[PDB]
Amino acid sequence: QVEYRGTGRRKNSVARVRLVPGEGNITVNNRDVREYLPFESLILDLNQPFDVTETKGNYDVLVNVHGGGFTGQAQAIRHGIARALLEADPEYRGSLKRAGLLTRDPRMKERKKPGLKAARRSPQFSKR
Amino acid sequence: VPKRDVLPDPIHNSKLVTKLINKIMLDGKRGTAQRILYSAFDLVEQRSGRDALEVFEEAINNIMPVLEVKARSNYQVPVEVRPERRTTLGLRWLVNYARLRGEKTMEDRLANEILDAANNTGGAVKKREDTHKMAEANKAFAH
Amino acid sequence: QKIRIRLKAYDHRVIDQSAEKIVETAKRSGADVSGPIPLPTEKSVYTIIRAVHMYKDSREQFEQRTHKRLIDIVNPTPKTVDALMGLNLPSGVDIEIKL
Amino acid sequence: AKTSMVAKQQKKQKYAVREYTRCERCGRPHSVYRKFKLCRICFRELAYKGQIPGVRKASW
Amino acid sequence: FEIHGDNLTITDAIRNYIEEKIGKLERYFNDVPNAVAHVKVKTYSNSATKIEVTIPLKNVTLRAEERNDDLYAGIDLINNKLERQVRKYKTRINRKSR
Amino acid sequence: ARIAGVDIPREKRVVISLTYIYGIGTSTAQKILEEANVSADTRVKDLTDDELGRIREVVDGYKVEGDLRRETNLNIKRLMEISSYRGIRHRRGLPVRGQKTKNNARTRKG
Amino acid sequence: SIKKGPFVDEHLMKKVEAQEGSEKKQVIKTWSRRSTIFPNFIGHTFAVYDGRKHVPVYVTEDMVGHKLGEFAPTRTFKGHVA
RNA sequence: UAAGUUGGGCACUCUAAGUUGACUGCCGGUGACAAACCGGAGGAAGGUGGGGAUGACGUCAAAUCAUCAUGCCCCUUAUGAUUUGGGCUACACACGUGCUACAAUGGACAAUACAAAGGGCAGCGAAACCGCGAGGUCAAGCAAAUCCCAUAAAGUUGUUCUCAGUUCGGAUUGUAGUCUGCAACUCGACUACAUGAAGCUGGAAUCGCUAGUAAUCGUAGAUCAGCAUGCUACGGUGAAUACGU
Repeated sequence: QVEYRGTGRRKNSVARVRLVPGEGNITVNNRDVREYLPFESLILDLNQPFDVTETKGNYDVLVNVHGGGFTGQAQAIRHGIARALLEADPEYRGSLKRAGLLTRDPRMKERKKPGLKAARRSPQFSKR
Repeated sequence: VPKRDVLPDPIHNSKLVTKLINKIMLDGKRGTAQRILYSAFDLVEQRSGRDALEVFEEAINNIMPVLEVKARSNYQVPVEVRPERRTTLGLRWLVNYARLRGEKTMEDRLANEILDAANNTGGAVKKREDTHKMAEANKAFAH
Repeated sequence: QKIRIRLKAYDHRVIDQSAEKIVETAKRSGADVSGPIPLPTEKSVYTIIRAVHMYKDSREQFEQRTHKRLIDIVNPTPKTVDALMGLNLPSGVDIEIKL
Repeated sequence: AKTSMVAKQQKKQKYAVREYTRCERCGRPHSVYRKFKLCRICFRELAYKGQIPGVRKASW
Repeated sequence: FEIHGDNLTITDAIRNYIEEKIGKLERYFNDVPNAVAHVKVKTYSNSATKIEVTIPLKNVTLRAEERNDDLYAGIDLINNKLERQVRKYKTRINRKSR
Repeated sequence: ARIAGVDIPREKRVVISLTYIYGIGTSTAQKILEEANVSADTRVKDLTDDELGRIREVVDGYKVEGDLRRETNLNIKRLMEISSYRGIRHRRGLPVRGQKTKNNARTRKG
Repeated sequence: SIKKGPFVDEHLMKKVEAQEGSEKKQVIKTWSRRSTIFPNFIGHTFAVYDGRKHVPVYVTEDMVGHKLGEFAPTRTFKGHVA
């Protein structure tokens, strides 16, 4: 056979997307997406890259992953997939970039500075 | 200036559930909000059992206004709503009245509210009324 | 059979060019040298206020930098020893010759 | 005043701990470090000196 | 107000005098959220009697000070300032048409 | 009364029924019920004569009594008898470790 | 607490050693913060230096809800009006 | 192999230094053609990408003689200096600031998934062992990409509680203990048992915040014998609003 592959990066959560022809199926960390990532019923959005690219599908999956929480970690999945789909076919880049998901979000957390405490609240002023 | 869209609902392929779980999403806890709302889609779709959208869409066309007001000396003007603000405020009094039943369950107060509101009753159909009694009472001196 | 080392200085240019000094003098009389295998090069933090008596909220920060370099070489012999203890300079590096 | 206290933190002790690690250059006891034994502010002055490496600055 | 005295010990005589005076402002309007008083002997060496006063107001506040020979002259001279610094404010007066 | 001591609630689970008596908390209840092999299950007093003997007697293993109020009284009475430098701070709002009274008006004072 | 266990400065106890065998005394002056009651000190008096001046405290029988380090707290009336 | 544990490979991620990159730069339009602005393409990033540092002349006779230094004055068997103890923390009260409760969006209990950063030399004390736990015994490893510190919480799965001043609540006081310290009474923290105050979202008035923000839940570090509802730093989760001036 053959298998495609890519890397994933957001929110302190890294994924090495390994994307292979197949049924369309996930075992992240040799473990399924669904029970692993709480809760979670959001994985349509994870398959929307298939809803727009080579739609319907399907290609099976593998990925090693660590760091951060489910939000970025489920969201670190896609850009390795969609990038592996550029590597599959750059034709759908016009179908991707018009819809995103190969643009890795450059945003992340901030730093602290004087003003912050336990809850991220800057201070009051002198009333009375 | 844009309003940071939510993509679809991943439950029944609507959208405004997503806009609505986030309004139940207090403390940034999504799963408990999603939990209790979809549970309410079990309860209301059970009692007088039916589709989600009958009670939902009807009720949120029984309370979801068309005219609001704003002040400006102080003269309160009746105004046409932008439909995002319309739907926005409908859901606002939806949850912000949902607690205000004063009951126990996660969902009965909700499903009571949308069931009642599909029937043009309760404080959300009410705030639509009173709001539209500030509209066309105050047409005169500020429109 | 191998040789290994650890380096620690607080300038990123001098330390690796110095690695090229000893490595050049090493594969001169040896070979089988591991390249400059980098290391995470962690840091520190030190926070002080811009004040003397009061005004705590308005402050300033400092740190420390800490470079590490992992370099090795295989099939040892006394020549690469003299290449080790031959040319470490500038001496901000903290060589730790080992095996 | 601090002039005899200079000897106090240098004098011997009955036992282990009724002591402190004040600053050397200054005599401010409080707001000191066990790394360099310097008050809050001499560190600032001699960090600007760049006497020790030292870094300083603003990469956090 | 932290009626504190730098190098002068606030007696009850001084507190009575002070608060007594600000009572007169109940003309407008009191409404008493807070009030402060800074008094000090700053040697020149003719050497003072400094008075600085602070009034927090409705949606705003008004500080007031002054120096003079002695405490009582300083409280009386600084008076008739934190009244006109207050009076007037409002009205303001209606529109639009159209 | 009912089973033991005084003031038992009716049709309430064991989980707190055994706790309204003056001296039981929550774990000690779990112990004493574990001794007669009894548990509620779930919100209610399901008790017949069967376990009644053991729940009436196994409760006797301690001074869950007004004698514990008596224990308090006689112990503080031992305190303020002597000189007593902590029966004085017993009235201020201060336990024997100190509590630095500025906003302690308060519930140990009025 | 203490590391198993009760203790004394080992001069005060060394003093009452000389006080306690014979016809006892009703008088001891001391400083006595690092020492506390136990049944050898019975039948005697003590006067711990509060911080300004010692004051008599006679060792009574069950002085066990109490110790040596303090008997009239040096906050001393009160510190407060009420 | 239980295990990247071993063989091997650095391919991948990772890792630290020089590279290329975004500069209205390319185009289209609007524009005194210029200045520019609006739009579009690509691009990872389009309009000083985001933040950090850097804070003009200067005002406040701002603050600090107690950082250090110092003009002047004053002292000098004391306005200096040594020791044991106290005190710097007392409370009818008030001001500010924070923390914790006023509950079923939940409390009690069982099983289970996920980080970042950073400390460590005689310090980090792995496993095992004792114990209701604080801790106590032992001792492998390790100046760290290693070993250890250290296990994340929120959450997910369930059970129960079923709206009480309640398993809310968690102050109060006592009892019995662990660590450190020569020493835990004025004046250390914590563990086990009990006891269960007020309090049902706060009145007038009043405060912050434009997106990974707020809000919330965790983590480490210094200060250190002992000790942070504080400070600094790290992440996890994570929205509503922005018309218009």
